[PDB]
Amino acid sequence: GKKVVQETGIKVRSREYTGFQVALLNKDLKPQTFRNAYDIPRRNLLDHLTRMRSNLLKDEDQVHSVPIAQMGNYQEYLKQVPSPLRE
Amino acid sequence: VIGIRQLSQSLLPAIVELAEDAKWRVRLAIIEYMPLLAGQLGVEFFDEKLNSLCMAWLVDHVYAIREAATSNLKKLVEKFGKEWAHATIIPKVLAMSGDPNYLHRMTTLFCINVLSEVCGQDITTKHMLPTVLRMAGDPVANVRFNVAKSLQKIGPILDNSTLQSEVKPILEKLTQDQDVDVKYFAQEALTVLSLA
Amino acid sequence: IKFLIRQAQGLQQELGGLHSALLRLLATNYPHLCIVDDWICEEEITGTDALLRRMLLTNNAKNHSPKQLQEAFSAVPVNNTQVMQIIEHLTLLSASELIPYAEVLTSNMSQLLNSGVPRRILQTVNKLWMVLNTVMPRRLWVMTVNALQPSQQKYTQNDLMIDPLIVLRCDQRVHRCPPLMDITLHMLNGYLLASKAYLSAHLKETEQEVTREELKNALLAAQDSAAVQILLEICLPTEEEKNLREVQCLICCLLHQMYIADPNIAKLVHFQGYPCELLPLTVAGIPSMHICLDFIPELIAQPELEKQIFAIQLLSHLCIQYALPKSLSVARLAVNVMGTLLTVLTQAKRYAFFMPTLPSLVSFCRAFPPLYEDIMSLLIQIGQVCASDVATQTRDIDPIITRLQGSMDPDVQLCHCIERTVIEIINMSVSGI
Amino acid sequence: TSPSYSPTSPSYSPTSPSYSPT
Amino acid sequence: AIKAGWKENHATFMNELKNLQAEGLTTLGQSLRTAFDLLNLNRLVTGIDNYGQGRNPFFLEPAIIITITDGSKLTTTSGVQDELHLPLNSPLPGSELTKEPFRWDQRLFALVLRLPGT
Amino acid sequence: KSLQEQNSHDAMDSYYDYIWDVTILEYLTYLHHKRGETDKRQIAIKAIGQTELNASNPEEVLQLAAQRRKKKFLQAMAKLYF
Amino acid sequence: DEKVFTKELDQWIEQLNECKQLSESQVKSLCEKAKEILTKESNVQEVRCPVTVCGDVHGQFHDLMELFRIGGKSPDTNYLFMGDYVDRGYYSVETVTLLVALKVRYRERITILRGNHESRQITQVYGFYDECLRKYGNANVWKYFTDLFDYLPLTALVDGQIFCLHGGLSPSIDTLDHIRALDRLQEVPHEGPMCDLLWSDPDDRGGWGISPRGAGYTFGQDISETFNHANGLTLVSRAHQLVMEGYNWCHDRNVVTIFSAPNYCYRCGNQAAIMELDDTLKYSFLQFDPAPR
Amino acid sequence: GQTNRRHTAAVPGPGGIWSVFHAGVIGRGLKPPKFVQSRNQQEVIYNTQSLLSLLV
Ligand SMILES: [Mn+2]
Ligand SMILES: [Mn+2]
Repeated sequence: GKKVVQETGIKVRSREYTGFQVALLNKDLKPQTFRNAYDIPRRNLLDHLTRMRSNLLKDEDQVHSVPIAQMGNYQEYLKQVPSPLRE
Repeated sequence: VIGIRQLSQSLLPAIVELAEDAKWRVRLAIIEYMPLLAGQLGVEFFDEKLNSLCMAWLVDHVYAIREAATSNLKKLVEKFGKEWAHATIIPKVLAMSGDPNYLHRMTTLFCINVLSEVCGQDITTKHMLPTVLRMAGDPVANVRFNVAKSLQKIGPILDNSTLQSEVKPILEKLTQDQDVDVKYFAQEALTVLSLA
Repeated sequence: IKFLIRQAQGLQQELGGLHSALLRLLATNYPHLCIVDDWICEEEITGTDALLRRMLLTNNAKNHSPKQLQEAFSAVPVNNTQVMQIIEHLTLLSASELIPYAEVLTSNMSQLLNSGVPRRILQTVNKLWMVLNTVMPRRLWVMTVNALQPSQQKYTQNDLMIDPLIVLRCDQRVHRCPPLMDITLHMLNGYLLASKAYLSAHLKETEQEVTREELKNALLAAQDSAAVQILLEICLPTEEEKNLREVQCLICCLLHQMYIADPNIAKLVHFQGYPCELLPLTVAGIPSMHICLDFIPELIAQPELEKQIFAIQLLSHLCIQYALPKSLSVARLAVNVMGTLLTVLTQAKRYAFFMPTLPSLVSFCRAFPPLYEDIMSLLIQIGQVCASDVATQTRDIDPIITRLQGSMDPDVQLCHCIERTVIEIINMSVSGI
Repeated sequence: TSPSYSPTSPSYSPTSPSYSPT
Repeated sequence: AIKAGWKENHATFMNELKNLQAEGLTTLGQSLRTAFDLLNLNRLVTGIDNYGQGRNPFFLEPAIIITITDGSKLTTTSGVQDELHLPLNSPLPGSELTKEPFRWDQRLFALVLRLPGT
Repeated sequence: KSLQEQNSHDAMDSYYDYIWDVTILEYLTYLHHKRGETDKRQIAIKAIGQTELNASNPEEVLQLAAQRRKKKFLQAMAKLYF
Repeated sequence: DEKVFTKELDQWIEQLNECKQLSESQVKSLCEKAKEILTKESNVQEVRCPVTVCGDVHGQFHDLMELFRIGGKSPDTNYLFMGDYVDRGYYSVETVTLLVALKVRYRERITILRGNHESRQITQVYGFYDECLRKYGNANVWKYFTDLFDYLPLTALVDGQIFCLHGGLSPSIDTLDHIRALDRLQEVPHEGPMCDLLWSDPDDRGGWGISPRGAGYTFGQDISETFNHANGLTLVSRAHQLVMEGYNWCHDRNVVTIFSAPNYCYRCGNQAAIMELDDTLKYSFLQFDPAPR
Repeated sequence: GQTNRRHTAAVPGPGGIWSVFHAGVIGRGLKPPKFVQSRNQQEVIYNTQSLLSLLV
């Protein structure tokens, strides 16, 4: 029951000393643009600036996008929702 | 049952928060009832805070809001005088015709279609017309024919001189373009106004 | 508040602890008034030049009035010498008597930007604006912003403290008139701090938990970074050019002050990276940029090929400007990483990662003769790996026969780039003494 | 190190600071 | 090498079965050795294996192992192997009690895919 | 033993088209995935996935495909030298 | 001729806006005209932005009227409804009549895709046939609308970036040229590239897999990524799986599942979403919950 | 044949004390070129004739 995760490629070359490793992208990033600043690449900087300012002067992620089959769990949504309507 | 002022004052604290909330049905309900508050509370207080709410509503995501807000703005201009609108509302609504989005440029056209009814003729000719006419060349087909739709409604309010001088070239130009639908609206408006 | 605190600073003997308490409250709640560049200009000199000049030149200055200046100023283009004469006598006045003229100058700063006015008018207006800044900054900043909006809302103080980038939404003609760019940067530097204070107070007010605090911190970091980014965008030349040297110098000073004020801004602006046409400017303009050699090693580790390409390019100019053992210990790592990415990169990205970074290697060679054989080994290796890849698919130029010596294919472009770099490194070594 | 003291200068004798993945 | 155990449920088994990716090597011998090691571990843990006391027909642990493969040449980081050499080193204690890794109850069936491209 | 080392000088990626044996490509995919090089792991996966070769064809097509790839490789190889 | 017919169509539009279905002869004349107006569009009927993409409808007329209230009236805001607008609804006939009427009135202010549910077999056993027989008595209108359902396009392309199709990708299909070469004048076969396009869906699996629906397949993250690379597409939009937020991203911002039929079957209670792309391809999102009845 | 300067020069949903309208962009947006090859039909025949003669 333990998953195996690929590691960051460590490439010390004999042509900051002897222990360096260029990072390898990990799919499970899920960057928190709101909680941290070094995300928000340069292009969308203005958008995320305005959006964070609004969100504050008025949560961590603007898009939820649950990939689970939970999108089709109308049953669980109903159990969450109260409905005492009975004839 | 309860005079305007009593309940208006009672609800004034919560109007602004209620003026923007999740559901849009309640926003529509408010925007429908605001002009009574405007009349009750006079020009000064409305310009102090309510004007901002009306202007914010003029660009709401939903379309029912936009339309209802423009209709309500129709009431406000006649309640508070033509000069008041020419002073406060016109410079902003008319300025709203330049953003990259086309939705707001459609909102401006609806607002012009509505206000030109109440705002007399000289003000419409020297403020509204020039912009509407200059918008005829917009690359967006939607606005391109909805401009003809607006001209159809606004034509009766001009004087024959202004129409035959400037409107006719724009309308005949619209017929020249390639989009069948805008061409049909151009022909329809041309025949309705009997300019040719 | 500013006027009173200056008066209290002047008179310290009497007011026992009031001066200390007031200054604490100012510096803690109103940081957009404790900007050293503002208070330093107050001390002027002890040269008494201003005093002696004023005592003998004010006399009866034919009773100049705000309306008189306004009259002349409404037709300044028709008559500029009148305006020159009026403001020349304005400069002598004390910091108080100038307040009545705040509206006249600030309100009508638009047409100053019009071409033709000798820059003496602008310099004198800048000096007057600084004098007024030393007295009443709060009102003055709002007046100036709403006067320099492009040709029109009336921004408020509370509005600007929310989104200070509103300062930069000004007439594009501002970005090419040195004296007014100075004032715009002053406002920007003030209002960024003001925004920090405003958010800090607002969160405490609305608390009626940490998530909010680090949201505030993230917002402020991004806000400072964006301000720096638009400033660099200003330094970039516009296509029309293809004055700017003075504008870039003023922006360089401002950026230097921000960088000294906080390092994290240095670490964030760079991890975002900025148009690399600017490196030759900033590397020299901002003397406090040597710090980058600290975290470039961290930067290169980032997966994004864009970030790595930027890192190597930056390191190129840093090595030229500074030649230190740390700089070389990082330049070696740069070449090792390039060798590694050579092995680990498909061709479609090999082109996109090697074409805009190879001209960086001549800079390394210029800086460090010791780090030379590795450079040449990597260059020949990449050259012949690209050459081998060339034959795999038919080409129309077939650069192989060029051995005895437009929009082409990527690999041909890459080979031509390597040839140019080798020519360039040979030239730099021949003429490098 | 010493952002304002300059690397070549006489020496005086006597909350997320990194990328989220990194 | 293992994805779903006995205590695991059908939901987890489905998840792991579906979410698989193909990036390993055809180490059929090692994989079979691991599977049989798990099975024999379970069978000695149960203790129904009456060594030195005959073989009990009633004591049964019927298991069927379906392996799926293409039948390609066996691959190993050392190189290609033309014969199925099941490793003889058994870190699992008690293997010596039985000559073969498997027992009489367990049956193995192999599916070999041979679908033509066209 | 040759693919193992990291000192390649022969445009290691572009040549995956010519290789036409499934087993060596399986080795390549394993090596790339282990060393963490996805941009080439995907190329290897695509090369394997190509329908031309499947190790189960009636071999009439397999021999022709191997011959064609040999021709292409030797032609490029001859172009490279001299 | 054309002018008088246009005014006549206007009366049908306003009447349908009042939930009043047209006469059988009017339906016949509408279907006949629609054949000639849909024959001229290839499989990938390209549509220029701006646009307002709308997900599954399943013929819920009150919901569609609220959707018009939200997005805007059809002549103003261009729309790209995606299929499944004929079934599991008590006003399916009215909904489909309104959609086809809008399409015929305006050739390019709207465009309707073909969902899995618009075929001869499915409608017979999922209500629409029963609804038509109950309302119009006979099945003449049914054999008109089922005939029309074949002439619909299969996929839409927005400014060469967005790819809108009801179901999803398919192992047989690989490129837009294949879609263009597919022939649509055929009731959806039970197995084939056309079949799967209307029954595909996303999943967190990878590779492929038989769909539990019994038709089509289920694609994985890598499949969508590879297909997008193959053809320069940057985002695929489908609407076949019911959702809650109304719009959900999957495959790391590669496929958007849209659903614009709130409170599915009157009991799910799910919200509904609508996507809209401005002229500069600046996507947004709106959400809603069915209007009071 | 076959930036931030401008972005902030107009921004903020025209409200300023409120968020921005859209929730993002799907990519670069508006693939610009849409460019056609119409260099010249003529004399391409003659170039083809030259190549064909060489082949013959
Ligand atoms: Mn459906
Ligand atoms: Mn469907």
